[PDB]
Amino acid sequence: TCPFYKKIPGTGFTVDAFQYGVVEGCTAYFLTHFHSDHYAGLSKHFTFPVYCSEITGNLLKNKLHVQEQYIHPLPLDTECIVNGVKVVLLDANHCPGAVMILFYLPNGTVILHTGDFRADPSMERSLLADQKVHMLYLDTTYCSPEYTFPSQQEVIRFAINTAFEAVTLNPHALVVCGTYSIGKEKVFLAIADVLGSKVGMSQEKYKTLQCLNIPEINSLITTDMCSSLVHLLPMMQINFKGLQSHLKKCGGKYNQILAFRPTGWTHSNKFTRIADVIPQTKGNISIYGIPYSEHSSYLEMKRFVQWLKPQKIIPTVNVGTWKSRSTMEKYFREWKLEAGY
Ligand code: NI
Repeated sequence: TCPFYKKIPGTGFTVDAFQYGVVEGCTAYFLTHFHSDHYAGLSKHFTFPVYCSEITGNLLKNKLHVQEQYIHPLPLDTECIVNGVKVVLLDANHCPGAVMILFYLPNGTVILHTGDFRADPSMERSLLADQKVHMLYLDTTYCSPEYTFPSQQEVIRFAINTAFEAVTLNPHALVVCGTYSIGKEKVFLAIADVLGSKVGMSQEKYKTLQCLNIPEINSLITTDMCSSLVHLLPMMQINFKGLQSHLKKCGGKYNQILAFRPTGWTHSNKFTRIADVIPQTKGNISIYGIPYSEHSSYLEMKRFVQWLKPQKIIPTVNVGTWKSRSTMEKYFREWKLEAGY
């Protein structure tokens, strides 16, 4: 059974609700982004209207085989009428094709559903500037002040400089980057660009990347691993065993691996500055965990909500424990008393 925080009152709509069978009264299912916790349940047999971005629709058709007749892609930043209700899709600053959804209810209520997002001051000049929001359905993934991490631009600066130094010292070093979903593509694209290389990967991963509308993609990626000195592998293989195994397959071309594991937040963020980060090393293999987040930090979240001044907040993450729910409600009341709304 579909939980309440995935239903949109006064409409036939649900958000990210595909794992519950047929939802009673649902005339249109919205999908905010192509991540498995959110699409859980969709397949080629799905027969109801799905509303999403163009990029998410490309992935539904090619990776999950959903039939074309049930995919309804909408442009961003554009007022659209769906089943007699005005909606707008906005860029969520999460993974490629991820959106927030503005719903203008027939009774005059305005609701914002963030999906998953990384809040940014640029959002304060989207179509959100214009008007009041009565209800915010909020991505609360890192809603506590201990969750700190650097900007994505600082993290990429660190990765490019680390890779370029290593390979200039040793031209026979291979660079490997881990992946398990869409998102974080800048990590491996920025490294391959500084090294003058295409990125090499499996046929399955190449197919996924070909759905993303990235400009000049055919100039940046390949399935010919022998032509590339930046390889992608599943995240599960980014360990000394899996990396040793990979290096054997490379035909004596390389004598060293430098690997990157993009993570979200980890507890070493509570102590160690990005500049000071060091790898784990075994012999000729080194592995860097880098904190490249596609979710809001606590401070980014707080800024966005204090700017928006919503009348009511419904969290969509960390909702399963009483202790989590109580902590989140305390910070929402602080924010409101501090800013005066
Ligand atoms: Ni996500």
